[PDB]
Amino acid sequence: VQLVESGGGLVQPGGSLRLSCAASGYTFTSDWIHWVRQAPGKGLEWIGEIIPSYGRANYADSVKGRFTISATSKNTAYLQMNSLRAEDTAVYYCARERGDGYFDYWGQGTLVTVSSASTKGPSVFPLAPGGTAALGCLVKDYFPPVTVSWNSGALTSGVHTFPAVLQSSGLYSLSSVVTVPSSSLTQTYICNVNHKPSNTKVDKKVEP
Amino acid sequence: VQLVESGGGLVQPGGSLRLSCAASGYTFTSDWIHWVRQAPGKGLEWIGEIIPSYGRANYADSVKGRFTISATSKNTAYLQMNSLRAEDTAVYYCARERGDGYFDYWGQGTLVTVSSASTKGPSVFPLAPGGTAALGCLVKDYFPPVTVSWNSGALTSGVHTFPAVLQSSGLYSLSSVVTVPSSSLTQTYICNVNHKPSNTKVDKKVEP
Amino acid sequence: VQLVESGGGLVQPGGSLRLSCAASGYTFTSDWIHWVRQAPGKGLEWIGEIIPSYGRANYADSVKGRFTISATSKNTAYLQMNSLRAEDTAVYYCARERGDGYFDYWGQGTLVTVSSASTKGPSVFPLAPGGTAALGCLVKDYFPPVTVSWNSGALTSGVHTFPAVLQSSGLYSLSSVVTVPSSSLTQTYICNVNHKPSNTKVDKKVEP
Amino acid sequence: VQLVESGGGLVQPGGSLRLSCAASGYTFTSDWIHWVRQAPGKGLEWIGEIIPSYGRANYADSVKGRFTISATSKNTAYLQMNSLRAEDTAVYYCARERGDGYFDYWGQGTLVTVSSASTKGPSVFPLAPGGTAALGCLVKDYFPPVTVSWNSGALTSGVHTFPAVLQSSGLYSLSSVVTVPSSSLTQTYICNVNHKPSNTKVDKKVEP
Amino acid sequence: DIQMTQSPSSLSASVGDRVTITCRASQSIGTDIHWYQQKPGKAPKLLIKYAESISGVPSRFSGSRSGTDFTLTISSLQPEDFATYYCQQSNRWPFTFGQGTKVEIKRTVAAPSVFIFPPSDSQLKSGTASVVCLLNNFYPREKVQWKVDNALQSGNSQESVTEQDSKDSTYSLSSTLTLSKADYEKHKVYCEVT
Amino acid sequence: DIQMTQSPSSLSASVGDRVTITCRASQSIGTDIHWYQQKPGKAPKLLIKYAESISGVPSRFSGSRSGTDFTLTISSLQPEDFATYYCQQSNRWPFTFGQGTKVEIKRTVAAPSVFIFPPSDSQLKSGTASVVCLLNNFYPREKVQWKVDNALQSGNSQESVTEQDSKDSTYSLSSTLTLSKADYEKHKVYCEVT
Amino acid sequence: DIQMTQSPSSLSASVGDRVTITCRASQSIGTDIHWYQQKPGKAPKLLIKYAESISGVPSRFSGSRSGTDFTLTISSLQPEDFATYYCQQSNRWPFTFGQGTKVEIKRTVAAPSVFIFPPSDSQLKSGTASVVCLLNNFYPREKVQWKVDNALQSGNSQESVTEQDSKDSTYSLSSTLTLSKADYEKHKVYCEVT
Amino acid sequence: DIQMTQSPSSLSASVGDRVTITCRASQSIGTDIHWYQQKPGKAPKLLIKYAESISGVPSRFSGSRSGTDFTLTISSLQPEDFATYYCQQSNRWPFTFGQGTKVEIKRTVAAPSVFIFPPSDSQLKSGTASVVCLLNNFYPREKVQWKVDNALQSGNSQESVTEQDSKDSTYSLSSTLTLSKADYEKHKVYCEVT
Amino acid sequence: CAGAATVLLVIVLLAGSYLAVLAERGAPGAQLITYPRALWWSVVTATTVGYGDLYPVTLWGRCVAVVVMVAGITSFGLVTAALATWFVGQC
Amino acid sequence: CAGAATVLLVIVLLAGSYLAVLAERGAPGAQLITYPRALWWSVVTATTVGYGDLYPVTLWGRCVAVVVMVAGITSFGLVTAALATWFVGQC
Amino acid sequence: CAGAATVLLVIVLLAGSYLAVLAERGAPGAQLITYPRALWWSVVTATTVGYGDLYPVTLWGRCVAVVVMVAGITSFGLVTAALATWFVGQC
Amino acid sequence: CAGAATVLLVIVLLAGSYLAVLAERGAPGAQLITYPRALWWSVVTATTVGYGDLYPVTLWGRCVAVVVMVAGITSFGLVTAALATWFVGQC
Ligand SMILES: [K+]
Ligand SMILES: [K+]
Repeated sequence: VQLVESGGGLVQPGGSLRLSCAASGYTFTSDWIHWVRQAPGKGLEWIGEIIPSYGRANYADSVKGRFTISATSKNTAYLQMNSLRAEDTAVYYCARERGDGYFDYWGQGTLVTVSSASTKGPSVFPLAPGGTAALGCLVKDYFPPVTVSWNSGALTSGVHTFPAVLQSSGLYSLSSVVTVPSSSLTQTYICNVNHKPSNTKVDKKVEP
Repeated sequence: VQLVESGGGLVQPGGSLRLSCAASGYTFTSDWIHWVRQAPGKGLEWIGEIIPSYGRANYADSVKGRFTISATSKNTAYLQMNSLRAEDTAVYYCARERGDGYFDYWGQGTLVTVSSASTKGPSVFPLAPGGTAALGCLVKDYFPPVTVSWNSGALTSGVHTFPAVLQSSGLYSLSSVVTVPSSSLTQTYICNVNHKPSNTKVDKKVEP
Repeated sequence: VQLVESGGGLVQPGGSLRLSCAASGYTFTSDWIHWVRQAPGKGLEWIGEIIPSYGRANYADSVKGRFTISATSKNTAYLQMNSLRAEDTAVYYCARERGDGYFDYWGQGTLVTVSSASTKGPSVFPLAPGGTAALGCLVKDYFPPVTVSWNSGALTSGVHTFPAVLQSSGLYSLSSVVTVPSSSLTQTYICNVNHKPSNTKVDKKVEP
Repeated sequence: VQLVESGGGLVQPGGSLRLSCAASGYTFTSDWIHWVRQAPGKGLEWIGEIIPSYGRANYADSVKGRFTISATSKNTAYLQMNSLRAEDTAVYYCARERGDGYFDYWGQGTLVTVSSASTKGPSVFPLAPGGTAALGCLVKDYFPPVTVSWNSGALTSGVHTFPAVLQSSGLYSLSSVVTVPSSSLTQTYICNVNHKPSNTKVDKKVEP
Repeated sequence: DIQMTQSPSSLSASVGDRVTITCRASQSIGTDIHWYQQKPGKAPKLLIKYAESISGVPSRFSGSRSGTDFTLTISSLQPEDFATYYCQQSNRWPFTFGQGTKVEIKRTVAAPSVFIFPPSDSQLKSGTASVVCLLNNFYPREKVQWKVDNALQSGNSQESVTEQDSKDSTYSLSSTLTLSKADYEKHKVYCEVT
Repeated sequence: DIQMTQSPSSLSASVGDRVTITCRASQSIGTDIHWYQQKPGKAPKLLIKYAESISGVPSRFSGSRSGTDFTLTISSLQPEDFATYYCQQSNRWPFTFGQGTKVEIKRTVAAPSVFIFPPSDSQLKSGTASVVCLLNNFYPREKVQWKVDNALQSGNSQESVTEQDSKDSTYSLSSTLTLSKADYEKHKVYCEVT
Repeated sequence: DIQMTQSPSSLSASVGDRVTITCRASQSIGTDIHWYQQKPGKAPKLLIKYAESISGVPSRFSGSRSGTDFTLTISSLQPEDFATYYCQQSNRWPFTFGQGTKVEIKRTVAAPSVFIFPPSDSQLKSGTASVVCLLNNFYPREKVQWKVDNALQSGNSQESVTEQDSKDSTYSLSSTLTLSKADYEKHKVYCEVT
Repeated sequence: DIQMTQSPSSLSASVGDRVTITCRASQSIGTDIHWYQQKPGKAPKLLIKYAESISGVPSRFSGSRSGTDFTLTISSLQPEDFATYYCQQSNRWPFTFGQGTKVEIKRTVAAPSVFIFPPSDSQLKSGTASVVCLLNNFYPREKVQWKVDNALQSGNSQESVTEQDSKDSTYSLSSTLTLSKADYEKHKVYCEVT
Repeated sequence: CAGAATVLLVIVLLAGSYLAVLAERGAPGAQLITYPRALWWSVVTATTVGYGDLYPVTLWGRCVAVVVMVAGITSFGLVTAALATWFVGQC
Repeated sequence: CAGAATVLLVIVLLAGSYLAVLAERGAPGAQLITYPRALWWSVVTATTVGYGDLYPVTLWGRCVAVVVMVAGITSFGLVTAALATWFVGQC
Repeated sequence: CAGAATVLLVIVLLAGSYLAVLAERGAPGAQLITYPRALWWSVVTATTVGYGDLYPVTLWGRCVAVVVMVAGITSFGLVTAALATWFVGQC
Repeated sequence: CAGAATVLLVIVLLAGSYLAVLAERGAPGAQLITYPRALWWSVVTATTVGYGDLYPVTLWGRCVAVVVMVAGITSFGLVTAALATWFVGQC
């Protein structure tokens, strides 16, 4: 019984966006889906609830009548998002609550970013290299929420994919990293950089 | 469904006055009329309520058993005003409230002034005068709540009928004003100064 | 319907005394008599209540189980007074309360004084004397609550029977006074000094 | 109707111990036994209750699910004591409470001591000695709750069996004392030092 | 317990003026507070119940407001109204009173009628010499010294003052000077007031 | 009694901005508070009931929150919204209002149209000489002095200011200078504004 | 949780005097507080229930007042009443106790019977030399020093004091002086009290 | 509205120690508070309901106390327990969360594995010269400077730090130094950490 | 017969609600001073529920109350039998 | 018969009200200590309304209460049938 | 017949409880916003107990309430006679 | 028959009172944790008075409650008819 959350990436101030929470589990008649938000480095904030059954949707003063929550055919509830402010820049988890008053399950949650600034695509520049040796890749000048796996997800160990730093220029330059025993260079090392918001797939190779 | 309020102007400290709120609208069995006051530059103050039906009238400590509220034939309620202090100097709006606990409609409200000083009549002295030109009239040494329209109410634009200033002498000298394009002097400009409290009608002409 | 209160004057610390409240009026089945106290220059203090009917008597923490309140034959209630402290020096009014929770009628109230010091009898010394002339009498070195009338209660006007001053010696020396037009000396002027607590009747004459 | 409390002496931090409260009296169906604690020089602390009837046992946050309270055959309740901290060093009184919410009877209470330090046995060294003369005994270098009677409990007068002092070395050195008229040395004077926690019985004689 | 807190302890309000007397209950007590006038020496007399007027109580007398603030109010303070005024809870057992508020009446500055009195021969034999000095129907409260043969007497000066008249709202005083008859025999020439 | 405490008394918020107005009830009052716009000189007009919108009240207007904090909010402040805004309890008898919150509209710095006016001959005969000086449709509120023959006039200067326009959110002023006709006859050359 | 706050921690009240002990509950708890005497080393003993006396509890013992202020009161403090006194809620789960109030009895200044004791030969063989010094049935609590051959001993001085007698309300003390037998062999001449 | 106030924001408690986390509700909320672990980047996960444990939640995890003080407690802090911990009311509409409490795990002082990285030729063509410098699996959080040809580089130094390992509770860092390729071409000799 | 019971009751509810707000305004701190809330009051009485959110503080108020109980209980006792029979006679 | 029910009840109300104020004075913080307010109490019980503004804190008080319920409910159950019949037999 | 009464009632309780939490969420400070607590509410009404810990603040809420009383009282009045007969017919 | 009703009831009261204090101790801030006060609770329920001074906060508590209502109401409904007949048959 898990919760699957579509939509949401970048919008213009005052613009729109619709988020999605598909059921995928033994789901009772009389469950509220809720919408909780987390700003960057900030708490949780309850925003809205709805019973898909009678389709009645309650909202925070914060969100007042800016947002709408929609309901049963696709067993999905939705987060219509009008009149967006810079503040609403945040991750948005849905969550089931069985009328008992706590959140048993929780959607993966998406990122909605809110800026007048435009999308970009990452540069992606290899960092190649005894003992254990380290190899990485820059993932440079992005905007807005960047993915990085090594060998299409296979290698995961000693791997330090850092946080997004805000480039002085105004662009999410990251730096992915990996620790490996020296004996391996012999081994394939290719760092797969994904984006919803710029339709990217970049995969870079690491010889010394 | 609007509320029409008669009576009230100037009284002696300790003197009397009776205010009037005539129905003039689809008016239910079971409505309270209320009495709210506003001092000069001051808030609203609830004072009294009455159900004309059973004719039971409730009053503020402020007003205690100084005032009486009277009730159905003329669909009117009244504000009997004994033992008047300087404080009761104020405007007095009636208001309907349907037992729900807020004031849907509101009488125009009158001014009750409370001073040992005597009534006066205004001097009224023309101010005559390119582009747009300005012409006005002083309305001098009054006491107590003065009216001013231009051309028996016809002209209303660019018109700055000021607040009543308290003359150092002790008398409401005003100054009415009007902006007009210069081409008009050709046009009738006559500032009609009314008083309940001194039975005045003064109308002054404005050649340069 | 008035309340008549017997007993009480001077007691030794730790000693006893019984106070008395006789009905004398249309007195219902279901009335509480109460006992209120006033120290010298001090507030009222509720102490005890009783319904003579079921004879159940409630008391203050102040008074705890030091005192007892007794009840119907003589339509009287009583204030048994054990374990007396200096503090209980005070006047003691009874009062009717009809179960409504306020004191409609009130006994004249007596003085209970509490000291290890012994009773005394007053000296009583005339003060004799144009316009209106003043004549008085000292009422000297008493202990403990002294009475003074002029001409067995007949004259009462311009008459200033002062408060009891505590003599440096330890004794209630008073000074009674009277104002009279000079023409009267012709007139009888004799100041009648009564005591419960020393069985006195002293009456002193005032020639110049 | 009195309460008899077995078990408890010294345990290792994190170790176990089981305390015992045998009924010995007219004991109703529906009584809670409780467990109260007293640290050294510290208040009482409610810890747990149980109705032996339905055998349901409630516990303090302090004690959370560290301890268990067990219940009817032997008319006894028990205090299972897991996960012991230094803090739980204290005396442990049981007590009956008849559902009324106060403790009518109270077990003698035992001492549970909690240290990584090991048990010891006391040295016990006579203090021998006109008027009344004093004679005593040191009861030296103990660990942990030491008993001392004179003449197998017979003599009890002028007898000052002191508190346990914590020896700088880390050991409960006491000093028992007795006052006696000089004429008696003639008389048997033998100070009987008991320990549960070191199986001792030492009895020392006092000639001068 | 329930703590009625009257306000203010003392008032010196001029006659015919608006006098008001506050009494804050520690908790909400309903309307279960009752007012009481108690004239000097006399019994409490009940002015208001459930802040509802009593038969015979004057019209100047009214008592309103809720929450915890009860307010007895004298519409036009009168000379007969120099009293102390009490406050009484009913809501919770037991009944409690407020501290109490004394009213004093303000009036036009008067002066004293003064009447110095030599000691009773009968009292002079006694061995002590009690000299009195009357001061009549003055306003305000406040200075009477003594000098025998014009040197200043701080010995055995004992001022008393009266309860303000229930019509005049005036003040009388009796300064006593007590003396050894044999110190009163040494010099007799005599209370210069201020 | 129940004490509605609005916040803040004054606002100088620029047009189209987010304006918000707070009202703390002394105790929980339910949802029994109602909002009211009252334009200068005009009657209170009801904006919100049970912080529930009224027919004809604009959409900018909303009122929510509970506990003791009620919050009327202007989504996009408008020129027609220079008013004072009131707060009204219903929960307990009697009804009470909040202090009140004045909104003033902020706009681009203007200047005055100025129109000095000599005294009516009809008024000059009267014996006094009332000189007016108009200042039109300015922003902000704030300096007009007088000098007859260029010496500085602090005498009988009487500034009045108007209620901000319900479209311009602009300010007009009328400084009067009153004179003895015989002091006005001594010298006549004439209001240099700042 | 429910927080019984007794007052005061310590009392030094003279015998036969009026002793009183206060206990403020954090919230109203009804009359659901119970008092308890606990003599040094012994079990709590219940004095009052629902501030209602227990069979065998003396008449000196009473407990009243409400709101949040419960007050156990000793009408005439007795020698057998040196104890610590506890306070116990019932109203809310779970039960809580008050901090506790120790009473100490005040009496006439006494002096000590003093009884210096040389170390047990059996103990001297042991290697250490424990010198005791008894001080008997004194009042108040408070100075016993040591000097071997009249130089001042700050080493291995270990004072203990007793629980006040339940008749005398008196105080005994045992100062120990522990020594290396070989430092006790160097000099032996001997506790001058103050 | 209902104001859950967690305590403390941050904890640096050593592993296996007793960790405790407080949450004061503004009013009594019943037992209607629920606890939540939220690991960096991941969704809240529910640890406690009605301070009642959830299936799969470890035994270290317990949550008790009432009044207004709710207390989630880690019996033996674990490496997998570096998270932020949230608090959730249910009692009144709407639901509110507490501020949140971050736990950080304390461990034995480590050192960094360091791995300086010259800029991608592909990136050098770009026109800018991004020099990275890796620092691996250290404790604590806290100094990496740069010097090209041994003069001190304050330009375009951009430190990032990671989320502590969920086994090591260790810290990795990536200081970047961004350069104009033509300033990177002027001199290339190279991150001396401290 | 049953529509009579319902109605009478509905009258009693509207009667009390009217009279109570009438009976209760004037008293500082009165809660029961709007028909809308005086109605919820008036129901919750007739049913003998007695939640306590609302009630009269005034005498005249409680006099109203008594009537409201006395006529409202009986008249609600009518509609309560009424629907007790309509379940009985059927099944 | 019905005047008997009414009366008995009115007795029960006046009985309880008397006894409760009697039963309740003495206890610090007792609310139920004036017949007037003891009467509103005594009604609101017999009707099984249970608003809660008032009630006894003392034992003896609640003993009074029990009687007041036990005799007051029954005796109010009499006047409640009484006016249930007088609506029935007529319409 | 009686299992009908019980059931109907149990339906009414579950119906109200559902509707009330539905009817009550959205309102700041609403207490009656979880079925679990909406259930205790729903019982304590039908029985005409009226403890007062819980209740609706919203209109729609109290409308729910009324139904819950009106159908819940009657339907509880059924199971209350039901077990009154089963004690009677036996002894 | 009627002594049966009384008894059964008295059993129900003592049963609930026992079970409720049992059901309620353990819960911080539980009020209903002494049989004495659990008894006043247990009466005030069976009568459907519902003052509200006392009540259960725990689930198991309210389960107890329900039974106490369900058996206590009926069994009190027995003694309430019982004394309703004994007034009727006589007068
Ligand atoms: K209730
Ligand atoms: K009920």
